[PDB]
Amino acid sequence: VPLDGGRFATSDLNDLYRRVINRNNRLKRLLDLAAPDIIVRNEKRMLQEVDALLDNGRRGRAITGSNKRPLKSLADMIKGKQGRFRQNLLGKRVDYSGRSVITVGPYLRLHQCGLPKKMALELFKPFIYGKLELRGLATTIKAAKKMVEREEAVVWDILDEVIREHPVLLNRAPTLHRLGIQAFEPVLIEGKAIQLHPLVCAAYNADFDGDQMAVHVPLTLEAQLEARALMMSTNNILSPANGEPIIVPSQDVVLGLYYMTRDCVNAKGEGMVLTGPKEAERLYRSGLASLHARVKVRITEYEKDANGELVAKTSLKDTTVGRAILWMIVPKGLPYSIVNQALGKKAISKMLNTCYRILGLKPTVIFADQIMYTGFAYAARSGASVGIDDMVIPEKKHEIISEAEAEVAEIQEQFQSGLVTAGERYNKVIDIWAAANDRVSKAMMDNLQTETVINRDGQEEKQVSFNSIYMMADSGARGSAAQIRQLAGMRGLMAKPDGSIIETPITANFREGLNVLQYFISTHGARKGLADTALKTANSGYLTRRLVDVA
Amino acid sequence: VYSYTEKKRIRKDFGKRPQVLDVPYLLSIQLDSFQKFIEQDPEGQYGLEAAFRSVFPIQSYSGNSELQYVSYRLGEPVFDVQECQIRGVTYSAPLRVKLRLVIYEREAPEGTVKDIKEQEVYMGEIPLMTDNGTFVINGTERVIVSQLHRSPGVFFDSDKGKTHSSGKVLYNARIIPYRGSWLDFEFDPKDNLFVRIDRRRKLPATIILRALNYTTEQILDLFFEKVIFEIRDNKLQMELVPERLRGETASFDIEANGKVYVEKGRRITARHIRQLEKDDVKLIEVPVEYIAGKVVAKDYIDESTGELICAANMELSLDLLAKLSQSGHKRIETLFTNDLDHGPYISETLRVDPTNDRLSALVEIYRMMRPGEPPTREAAESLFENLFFSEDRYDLSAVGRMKFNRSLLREEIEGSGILSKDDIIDVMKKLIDIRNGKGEVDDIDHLGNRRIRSVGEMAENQFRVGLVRVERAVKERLSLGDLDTLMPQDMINAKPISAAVKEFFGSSQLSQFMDQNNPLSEITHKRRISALGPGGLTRERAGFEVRDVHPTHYGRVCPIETPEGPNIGLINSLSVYAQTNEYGFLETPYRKVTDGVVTDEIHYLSAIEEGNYVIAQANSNLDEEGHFVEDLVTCRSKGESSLFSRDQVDYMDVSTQQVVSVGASLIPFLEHDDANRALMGANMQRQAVPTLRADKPLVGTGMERAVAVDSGVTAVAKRGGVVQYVDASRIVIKVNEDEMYPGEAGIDIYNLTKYTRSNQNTCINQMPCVSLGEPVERGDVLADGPSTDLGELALGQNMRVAFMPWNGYNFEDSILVSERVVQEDRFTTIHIQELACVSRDTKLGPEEITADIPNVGEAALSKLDESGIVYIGAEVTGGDILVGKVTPKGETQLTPEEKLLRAIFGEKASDVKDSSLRVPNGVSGTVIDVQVFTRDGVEKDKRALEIEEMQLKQAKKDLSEELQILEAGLFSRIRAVLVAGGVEAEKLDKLPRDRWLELGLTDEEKQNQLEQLAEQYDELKHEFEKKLEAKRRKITQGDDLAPGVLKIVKVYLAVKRRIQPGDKMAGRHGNKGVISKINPIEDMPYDENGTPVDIVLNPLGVPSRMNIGQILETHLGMAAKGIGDKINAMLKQQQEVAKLREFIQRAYDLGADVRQKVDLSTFSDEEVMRLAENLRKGMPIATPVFDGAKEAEIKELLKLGDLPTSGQIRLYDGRTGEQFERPVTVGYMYMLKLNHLVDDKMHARSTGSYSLVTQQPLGGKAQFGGQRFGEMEVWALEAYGAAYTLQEMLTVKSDDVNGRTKMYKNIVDGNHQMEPGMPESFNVLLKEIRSLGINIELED
Amino acid sequence: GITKASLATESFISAASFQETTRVLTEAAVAGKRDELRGLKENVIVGRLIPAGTGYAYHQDRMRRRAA
Ligand SMILES: [Mg+2]
Repeated sequence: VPLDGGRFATSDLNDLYRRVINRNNRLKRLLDLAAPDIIVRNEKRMLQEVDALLDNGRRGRAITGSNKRPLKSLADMIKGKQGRFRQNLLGKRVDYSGRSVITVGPYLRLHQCGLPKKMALELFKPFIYGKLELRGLATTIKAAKKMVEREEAVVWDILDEVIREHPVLLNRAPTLHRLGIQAFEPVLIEGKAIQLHPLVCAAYNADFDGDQMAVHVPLTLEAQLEARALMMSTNNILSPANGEPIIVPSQDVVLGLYYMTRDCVNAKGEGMVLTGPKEAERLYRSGLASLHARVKVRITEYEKDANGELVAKTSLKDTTVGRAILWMIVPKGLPYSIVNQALGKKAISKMLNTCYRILGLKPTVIFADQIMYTGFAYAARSGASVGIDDMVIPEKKHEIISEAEAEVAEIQEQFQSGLVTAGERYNKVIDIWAAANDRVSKAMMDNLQTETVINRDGQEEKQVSFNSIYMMADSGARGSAAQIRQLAGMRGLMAKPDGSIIETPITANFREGLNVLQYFISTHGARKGLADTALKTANSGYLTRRLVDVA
Repeated sequence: VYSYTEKKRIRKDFGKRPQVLDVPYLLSIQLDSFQKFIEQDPEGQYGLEAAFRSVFPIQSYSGNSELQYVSYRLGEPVFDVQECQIRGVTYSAPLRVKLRLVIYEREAPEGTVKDIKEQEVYMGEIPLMTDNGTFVINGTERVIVSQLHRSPGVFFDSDKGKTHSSGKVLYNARIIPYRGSWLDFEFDPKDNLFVRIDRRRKLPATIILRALNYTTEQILDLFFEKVIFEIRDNKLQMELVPERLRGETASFDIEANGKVYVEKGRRITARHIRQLEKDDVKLIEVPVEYIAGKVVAKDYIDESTGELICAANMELSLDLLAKLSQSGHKRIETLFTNDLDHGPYISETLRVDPTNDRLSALVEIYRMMRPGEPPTREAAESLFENLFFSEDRYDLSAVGRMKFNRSLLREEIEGSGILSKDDIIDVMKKLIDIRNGKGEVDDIDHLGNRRIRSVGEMAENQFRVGLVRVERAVKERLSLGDLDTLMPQDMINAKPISAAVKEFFGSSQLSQFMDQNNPLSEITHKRRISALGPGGLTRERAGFEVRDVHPTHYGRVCPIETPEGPNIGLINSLSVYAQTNEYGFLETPYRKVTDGVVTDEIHYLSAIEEGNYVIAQANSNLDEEGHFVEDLVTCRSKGESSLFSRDQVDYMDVSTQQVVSVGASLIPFLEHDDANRALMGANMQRQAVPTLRADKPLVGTGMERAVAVDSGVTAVAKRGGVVQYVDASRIVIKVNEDEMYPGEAGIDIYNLTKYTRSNQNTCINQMPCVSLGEPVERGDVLADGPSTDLGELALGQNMRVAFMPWNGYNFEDSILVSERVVQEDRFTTIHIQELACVSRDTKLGPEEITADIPNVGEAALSKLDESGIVYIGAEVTGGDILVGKVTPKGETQLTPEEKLLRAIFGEKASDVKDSSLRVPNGVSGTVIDVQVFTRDGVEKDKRALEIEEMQLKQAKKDLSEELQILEAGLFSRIRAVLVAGGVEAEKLDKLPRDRWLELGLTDEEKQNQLEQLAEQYDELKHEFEKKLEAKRRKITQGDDLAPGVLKIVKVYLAVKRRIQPGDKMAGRHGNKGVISKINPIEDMPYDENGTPVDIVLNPLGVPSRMNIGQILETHLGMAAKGIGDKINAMLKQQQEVAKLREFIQRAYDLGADVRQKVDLSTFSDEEVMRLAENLRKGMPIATPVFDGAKEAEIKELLKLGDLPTSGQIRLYDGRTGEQFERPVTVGYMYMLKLNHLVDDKMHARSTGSYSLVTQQPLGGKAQFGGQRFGEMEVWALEAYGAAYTLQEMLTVKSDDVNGRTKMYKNIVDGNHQMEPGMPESFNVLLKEIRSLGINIELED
Repeated sequence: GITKASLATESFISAASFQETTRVLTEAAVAGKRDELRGLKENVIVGRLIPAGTGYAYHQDRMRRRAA
């Protein structure tokens, strides 16, 4: 191929064939001349080194190019991850595609994804050409091309027509399991970023810190019918690994629901009687009564005890205002006890699973959308911040540290007098620091989870707390009881690179801050964890490749 | 006491520990290395002179012909810096070398020569280094990153693993020289000693012992201890050394002098040994069965018959004992072998030794080194005696000699660069010692065994690589032909040296594009330590152990800043105070600790001295006298950290924050975050794009000043004085009298860098900060650059944040942004792009840059002038003409029916084709600058004439102006001088400046300094003339270009990328995020005073990622803006100077026990008002990294304002207008903006181009190409029932070269049919397999 | 083991796609084998309908037409 500016690019096979034809011609000329047998034997060995053309670098060493690199023969054009098989015949590059950053956009229904107008204008170019030519708004196709180049105002309604019931495909780069590619209807966006529904970020394993996704377009009728029947988002709500749903509300919505369904022991308007959940809504938004206050309401729950026929049952349940507000979301066939609790994350996943197994699929998908909407709304209405006063340090911590220091001093004196062994003092120190860490964790949790003390019409009472970090941990909304105690209690005992455990653990928390030595000890564990999470990916991908090629 | 540049925004500080060391000049490693490399060094220690004296003189092969070295000189660069950036060539300098060719006379080898010649030889061009440690190579600015490599010297490394399932340990000593061959020894699982050279096939290590001209007897003499037997006319008795019986159980009763020492059956006790020592026991009779276990030492031949009774290394049997007994060999030599102390590894290796003499060993090593060829006597002898004894092919090193002699415990630090016999002797002895047990293994990750080599050493090595080639060429040429009387130039050659050095600087693994998008980015990319590149390892063969941190990283390498993902722990950066030793080991300071007093003298400590000492901790409280105020200190002695006493301290740490990098030291509250998020924050800090109006850090560390000044972006005054005239382009300083040299006229002129591009297309630009007539001092900032602000680094802007979930729009990590941010235009960044349009020379003819193009109307041609290049300052958009370029077209081979249409209309198609450059789609900006180059022979067009005229007039004007101001200053100084000694006060200004420089005076040095200033004036005008001629010739001369090109037009765009949903914004603690929506003002949550909050983050990101530092930063920022708001409201109505004095002093005296007494009694009602005006946007707060600002100080600072101590204030709601319960944290967080802009990511492709050999679309978005539909996507589609989607996913849409055209016709015809065909790349596979003898075919 | 039983396959394109290609091709060539394109890797490589998902009915129709 002629490069611009009088340069020439060729493959190495031209050089290899040049070599073989040259040596063959030379041998022809030698056989004309009746050369000495040493000469013709040397020439035949040179002609044998055919071997380079077929598979260079197998026998002996590989002849190299002008850049002194082993050039590529035919077997290197077939084999390898750069050969035809893995790189060009199994995975191709495709027309009608594009990519961008992703953003949240919670106003979507879950069967539709946001998409910028410019990406729609680029991907659906020939559909637009055909539609414009059919409507008689451009005489030819050339005029249609120049019309969409000028972005004249009638092209957008044509784009809206051809975008109507036309699915697209969304995909993120580590496509581990079959939920990696899903279909979506588009809704056009006056931006530049793909808006993707928040409930499926768990399935995509996508977080919005700059992750990118690629769009694909199905062209033919069979492909669009496949995208609507199989790969549509509302048809993949259960994991193929196990029957648990994959549309679990993830972190914010579950916090909102957890805050919505609890019970302060004495809030505004406790002990009144409500005549239906609509009255609970009115009593809340007018502000006359709190979101959580124990209130006797009347509700009606429908049960399908008959042969697939709902049967009404109405009574006087004893619940809170927030729960009775949430009850206007649940469809007909579910018993009331599904929303009569604190509504954590396992609880809401089980609620969705029960709705799926009792009602069907359509009410469950509508229930999922309504759940996400109300979760976001009351999470924002909570005002759940996180402040430096929301990390309570238990006041017995330094005393526990002092007593553990006394114990380690005693064991140090015992080994100084030689009464014990080195491994003995090692395990004595390691066990007393383990015991002290456990006791300080107990103290922190018992001072954090339940210290709230409020007074209903009398002396005093203790309840579970609204100390926002405790909500973010107990609700299941992305917080673990093992990632607290690194904010209040001691940070445990870190490990040296050998795999042993340091004798003196880091006894400082992120509220009080570490000093230089403790931080430098803590650095190694983070670096080792980062390296392992970097190098586990290759082994996992290799294992998946082996398994999908054996089955 | 602060300078005038510091009395503007004097930053409030919180550091408790009084630092005692200034932060060193942050680039001194890079600058000092290249300063060593090129410098007139009048001895051959380091530098070019070292390479020359290590490779010159050259002697022909006894041809009496000598080429010898004299000196060298570095020339003036032809093109300076900005010219090299504009044009595109390396900022180099010629290397003129004086060489001498001399030929000796006949039978006078040491006699005098008969002829000399001295010719100044040009040998290539070396690139030079700008004054910020950056090289200019091909128009760009490249940095060479220092390498971390395994040290030259011995290594007694073990194996230490299982590695055989034998459960044994293998001690494999290894020698690495700086230039030469490796020499490895290792034991085998059968504990025999081996050897290998350069990782070849194994050999038993006796071969080199013999090859060192040693026979068996001296080998066993050196490597074992003799045991001597004395035939006392009977019984074969043996003498004794009492130590030899330790840890043994003798089979008999050890008895002598009629005294029982050891019983039979009893072991020889320690007190048995003591009794033997005290009782002076020398010789005993032993049972004859003891000797039968021995191995004989030497050769005891038959003295009578001249025959062998026993050679060396023979186990003995009792009949042979009688045979040596009857031969009268009374003294018998044996060995003291053992199971514990003296292992018989050399003895057993000699048993498996297949050699007998030196020649057998040399033949064996000749075979092992090179297979196939027959052995030869002289070839093998020369090979072995040349391999490890030549100055040529084996340079150990100077540092190699030092470390080798240290690790061998030999005293002398300096010796030969080649290996002698004793060195291998002691290496063998110490390896045997380690296998026995006395001795310790070494390790690789310890930083006492890894050096740091920088651009000086690598450039020196590449230069030596060039020189050996040119020396071999000379030795070829000097041998042949003639004597001659030839001139010492034609045997030398420039290209085989300049080629080597240019291939180093041009494309190594280390010379890369400098990320130039932040002063911090440049600083942390010049101090980078890489373990990759030549002489090191690769990421595909790097074990986890070298990736890990090590206890010897404390203050030599930052442990928390490292690129994550593909290569962690290989690109570790460098600490703040971490210097570099003389040899190249890393070094760090410590304060000297006396008996109990901390002395503020500084001692630098290397990597191996830091173990034997005891090092205190920088967080140790001391009370005014250097005594530790406690009775204990948390020291660190050898890896561990043990609570030592007050007396056993030898060294104290220097400053609290010497454990981190520079990039990670700009994170406030670093001591609170988890190290993962600290890593991500310190890695995202070096990606912030400089915004339009860089604001401040509201909560900064306190070390932004040093980073801003030490990076090269700001312009720092070199001599203090008055500022005389300030443009937006230049700054003129009149210098003070005392700082003025007696010679010249002193004014300074700085020329700022207005709106040029950078390697990442961001707009590096400077603006002045001082005003007219305002004093400056030596070292102040005069011009902030990108991301600087009054000499402080400001990488972003600080905005009001509130942590609350808000209607899903900040779900996972998204960052809701108010419209006030974009309305105030405060995250807007400016980009600058470069567009090139060549004009090549086709075979059909040359293309033109004419304005006339076919098929385009006047809408495109409205913005081109008559020559055809776009105007300066034309608001172009996407897809518009810039450089009208047409190309000739041959025939086009016209076709059916459009032939008939041409017959209908007659509008003939032109023979030219439109191929003009147009603006890439999606961008829009103003054209700021047009550059035109041309080949020398081509006649230039009109626009090139306009540009050359404008450039010439600009250059003449600027040079004339510079001469004008310089002479203005010179004559003002003359006017000041002439007052003294014969004052012409009114007389002087009567006459003009014609003869002021010649007037008489009192005959002092100023009388013969008026003439000095006059000669300065004459030299100034002559220099002006010659420089003007040079500059005019440089402008008007043609520019050399690529072959077969005519002219290049470079057009510069300036986009103004605003902000949009999709951009990535990060905090400082590594909380990234992508903006999801831009709400209006009214919808944002507003607090009780009406002020809308500005960014609504997500709270759930804190307690799982644990970066609790950002919350304390938010609180402290709220306190800072509170004090700024209070002082702004105080300044709103004009109150009083002393009221502001009172409040500012009270704000500067929080809290308890800080440094920085900053009292305002010495400020004089102008600085106070200027300080108050510069403070009104918020009082900046400092926080040194690990010294920190404790929580109670934040509480009382908030209480100084009226803000609540809890840090949380109730926010109302924007839309409903009701109240959020549970009041929410608000405050001022410093927020960045990374350059992962969305519009640089988003792209699509309907039907673009296609690849040539395999009909597939192209790569990513540069050539408008589609996405990679990976193998895993195919698995996913197979998992569903989707079949047709896969079929069109890999046949119609990609490769079926008829199917896609049929698909396009079907789609635009409104009928979504498909027609499969067969994939093209499969057919290519069919041809590739069928190219062999593999007949593969389809059949039915 | 899976990496061993993933190579004793009757199809040879399904073997040559995932392993060292040289040995597979040479053994197939001396064998003179005849792949029938039954699995999924083969029909992906030649780019016709997968005999698993939606294309199962089409492939059943083709087999019904074949040899009948
Ligand atoms: Mg992510």
